[PDB]
Amino acid sequence: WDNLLAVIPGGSSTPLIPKSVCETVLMDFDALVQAQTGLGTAAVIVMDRSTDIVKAIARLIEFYKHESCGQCTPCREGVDWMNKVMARFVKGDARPAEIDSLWEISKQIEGHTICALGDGAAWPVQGLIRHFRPELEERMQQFALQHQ
Amino acid sequence: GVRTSPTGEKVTHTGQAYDDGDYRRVRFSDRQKEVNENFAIDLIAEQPVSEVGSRVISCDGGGGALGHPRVYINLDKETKTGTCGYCGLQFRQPHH
Amino acid sequence: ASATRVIQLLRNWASGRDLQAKLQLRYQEISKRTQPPPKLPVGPSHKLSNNYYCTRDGRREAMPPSIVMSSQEKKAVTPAPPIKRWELSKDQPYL
Amino acid sequence: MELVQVLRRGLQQVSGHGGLRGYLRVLFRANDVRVGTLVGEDKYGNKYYEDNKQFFGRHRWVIYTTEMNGRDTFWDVDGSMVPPEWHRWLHCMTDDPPTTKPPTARKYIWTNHKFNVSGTPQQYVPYSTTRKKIQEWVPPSTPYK
Ligand code: SF4
Ligand SMILES: [Zn+2]
Repeated sequence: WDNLLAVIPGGSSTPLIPKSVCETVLMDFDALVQAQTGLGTAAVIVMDRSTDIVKAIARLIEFYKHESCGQCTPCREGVDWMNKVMARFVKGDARPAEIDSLWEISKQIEGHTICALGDGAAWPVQGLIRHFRPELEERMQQFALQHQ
Repeated sequence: GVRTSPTGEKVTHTGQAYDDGDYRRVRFSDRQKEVNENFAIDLIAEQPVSEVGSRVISCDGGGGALGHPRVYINLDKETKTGTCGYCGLQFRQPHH
Repeated sequence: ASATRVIQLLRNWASGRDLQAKLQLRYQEISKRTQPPPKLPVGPSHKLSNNYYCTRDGRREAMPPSIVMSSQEKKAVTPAPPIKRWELSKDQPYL
Repeated sequence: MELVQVLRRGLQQVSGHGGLRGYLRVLFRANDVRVGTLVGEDKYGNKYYEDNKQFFGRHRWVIYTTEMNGRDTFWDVDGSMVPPEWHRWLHCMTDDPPTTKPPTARKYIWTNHKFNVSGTPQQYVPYSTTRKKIQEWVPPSTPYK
């Protein structure tokens, strides 16, 4: 259990949760709702300390971009934009301001789409930011120092 | 290239040349019909078509702020070469 | 387009001031006509987040004029408190 | 003392301008006798001098060419005889003369700086640069009727 980095409780739609919360969390809808996530489909996805959380979340966003039906504007254009932003984030090709920019984009996607796929693509980004902002910041700093 | 109409008047790049039975030519005698020899229609033709190795390519006209607004051309049709709508430069996928 | 010393004394005496110190001809003190390229700054709204135009809108937060009386003890008031008398300039009161 | 040096450099004025003949040449042509370092010369013949000691406005100047584009300019000269590359340096819009910094070259740029073509039969006559809008019926040739 010490080697656990993060847990995705109920599939890609549900935001991830860090090990500190994973210590004591009941697996009902309401308990995970209080944990700033959702039960979803009870799809436990555990990621150890040897996991690039940025890479995994970017892969999830890529999946959502590849699965968007493209009907409404927020999912057709927004999800692809989040995919590009996360692709830059994985290599740390950004600056601290684009983290807040990504949060704002995810909020703009939320509650503005025809179906819930837009929210299911925005939630992983929100969870990743909320629980691993320092990781993104440090990766970006490493890329900045390497590109000197 | 600038060429001569049967009357003697040089045609401009816009294909403008006063008719023989047109009195307006009176203005040009003892003067010259101001025309620009450097025709943009020809000058853009011999510019080589760049073999871009990507599906889409961005053109700004060269010089950044000195050029035109940056636009993205989709190089997918193998039967034609993508041409920027601002400067006329062509692009083509490397034989697809 | 430099005057000799003998002439400078005549100009200075005829005017009563040191003209050579402050001349009306620019010789070399001017800024060089070729200058390094500038890097202009950005405004206060070049932010990548929390930059919604709803907050920064200037035209859309102008309400129609407010009517205070229409045709369809109470102390007398004034458009503004009366002006306060100007004071003499301590730098140079009387010219 | 300064009187003697002042009288002296008036002789450097005639010495610099190729002797007395050139002295009256520049005096009668450019109305000045002041000398200056030869900054450069253009293909049309105008000579381009500069003297940073002069006050701002007369630190740079031109002696125009005697002949340009089939026109005697020994006595009559104008401000349009300046080639475009050097018009920047002359008007104090830059400190880089074309000799040191030459302007970028391109095909469409002219190679013979025509002066003001007003008056001469090489004037500019405005005319419509567009074709016709309404066409005619061009009646047929057969008598028929
Ligand atoms: S949010 Fe749903 S409806 Fe809108 S484009 Fe995406 S999949 Fe289609
Ligand atoms: Zn272009």
